[PDB]
Amino acid sequence: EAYPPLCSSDAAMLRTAHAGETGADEVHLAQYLIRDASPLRGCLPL
Amino acid sequence: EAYPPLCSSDAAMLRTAHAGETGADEVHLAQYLIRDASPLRGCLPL
Amino acid sequence: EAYPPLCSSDAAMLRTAHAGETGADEVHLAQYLIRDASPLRGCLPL
Repeated sequence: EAYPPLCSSDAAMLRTAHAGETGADEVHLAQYLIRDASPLRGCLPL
Repeated sequence: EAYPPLCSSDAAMLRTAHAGETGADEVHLAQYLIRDASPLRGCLPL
Repeated sequence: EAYPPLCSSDAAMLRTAHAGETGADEVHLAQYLIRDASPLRGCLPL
């Protein structure tokens, strides 16, 4: 058994363009990204 | 260990006229700033 | 008697689970879109 993990090249593609607290982002125009299937997701919040 | 606060590279991007916070994420492109990871975020009523 | 299907050429707006707000549009912009009349929608954990 295996699951697709989360692959990222920079924090920009996951933190979008805003000004405030922490958040989440997905693929906008070029940087494809999918939700992480690993159970270790809530640990160490951003 | 030390607690690094948030730096203000520019005096015009820290207006925070929209009740301090507007969005729910960070910058995307040109902004020289360091995220304040210290839990002591309360330093005088701004 | 049958039921209308649910498919679209642009699957990038449905494959990703936003887990929140979504586009409340009754018709697509240019791609084909048929409303699903199935009693159960969004089966299996996306």
